[PDB]
Amino acid sequence: HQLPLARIKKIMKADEDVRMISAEAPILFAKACELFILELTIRSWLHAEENKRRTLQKNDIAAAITRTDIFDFLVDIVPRVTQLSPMDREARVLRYREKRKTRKFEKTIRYASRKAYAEIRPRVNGRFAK
Amino acid sequence: DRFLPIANVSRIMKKALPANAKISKDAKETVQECVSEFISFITGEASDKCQREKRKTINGDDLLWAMTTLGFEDYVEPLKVYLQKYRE
Amino acid sequence: DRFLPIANVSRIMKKALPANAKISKDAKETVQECVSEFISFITGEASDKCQREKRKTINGDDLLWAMTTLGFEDYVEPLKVYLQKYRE
Amino acid sequence: QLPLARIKKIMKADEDVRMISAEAPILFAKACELFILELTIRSWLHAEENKRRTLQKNDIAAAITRTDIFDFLVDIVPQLSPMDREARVLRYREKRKT
DNA sequence: CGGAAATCATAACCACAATCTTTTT
DNA sequence: GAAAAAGATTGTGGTTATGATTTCC
Repeated sequence: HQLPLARIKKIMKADEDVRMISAEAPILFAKACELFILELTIRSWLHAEENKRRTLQKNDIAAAITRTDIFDFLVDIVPRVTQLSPMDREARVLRYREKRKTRKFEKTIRYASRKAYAEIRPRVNGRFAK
Repeated sequence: DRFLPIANVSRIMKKALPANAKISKDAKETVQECVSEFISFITGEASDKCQREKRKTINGDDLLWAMTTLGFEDYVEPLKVYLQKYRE
Repeated sequence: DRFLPIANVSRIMKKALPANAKISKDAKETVQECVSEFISFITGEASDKCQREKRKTINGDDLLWAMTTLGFEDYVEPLKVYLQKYRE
Repeated sequence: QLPLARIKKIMKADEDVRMISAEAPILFAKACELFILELTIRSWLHAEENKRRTLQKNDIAAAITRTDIFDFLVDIVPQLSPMDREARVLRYREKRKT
């Protein structure tokens, strides 16, 4: 993969309401993050061109965020089934920015009897064995 | 740590740019932070769909549902193809 | 924190032991803390020699001097060899 | 190796320390390796005498007890004439609480 | 800022009891 | 309907290969 699965799971699990994650979810996300990076970068490079530069810069990313409606959840990083209606979507972005501080990226154990069995069990070379 | 590794983000950015192009340190850092927000934004919305349906495992269709909902529809069709063709 | 990583220490302990052998977690924790005190111990005497000698950088000869006076002479000759093969 | 950086940090935790040559942490990385190996070798002797194939804390404790030049470690599990070294060990143990 | 070298961090690996989801009763 | 058994799938940590970051220039 071009993006590390475990690190994706970590960011997902910083939401306390997340319990378990299917094995596809990180795999899917790695590919979706890729598309998100390509789109974000593509539109940022426009602003660099408009400004007659060869170097992509923070303020280019900011311009792309500002120009691109569905990127408005990202307005904090650069200070100073159907799609939701712009207004419905707007409320979900506001609730997301409301919840953003409560995110904790420290390791938390969610299933203790699993940890109990994992620390008592045979390992060939760190690995679980039969 | 709350970010994906800046080297990997940097590799993907370069694929969207011309060969000429150069990328500043702060542009890498900004994109790196945005990707993490993307995950959190999608994951929170998928997490709510799971609670409402009284399920406890976030699955791929929950992500795809959130992406359509929050306006990333353009990713959904490629992702479903990506699902199956990887899955073998 | 103030210790060398227990995974490095573990790796080195195994080399001193047969395949049959296994190691307790508290035995790894102990060796880890001893390794740190060894550094503090050697560094202490070497640092003392430098302030006696009006110098203020601890070099390798200081460290080697401290091991000889503290009973660790067995390490000195292989350490000298190791220094130079590294090109000092 | 053992990481150069955390070695340097541990070294510089003594306030008296000041500057450290670049060769010094590399020298310590190998010396700590030898130290770990000797401590382990002699702890393993204890575990054998007690016919176990698992190295336990009390094996390390016995090796620290058995070998004089490990005197300075006496507090962890509660060349110099035998007694000039003893004085350097005592002054070190008293600075450790500081 | 990109690239090479040196240094260091960690993601992936493993398998099963615990737990989640579906089907039976 | 509700309960319960069946069937499906993850979370968990010690080690080390992998590659991410740090240092130079």
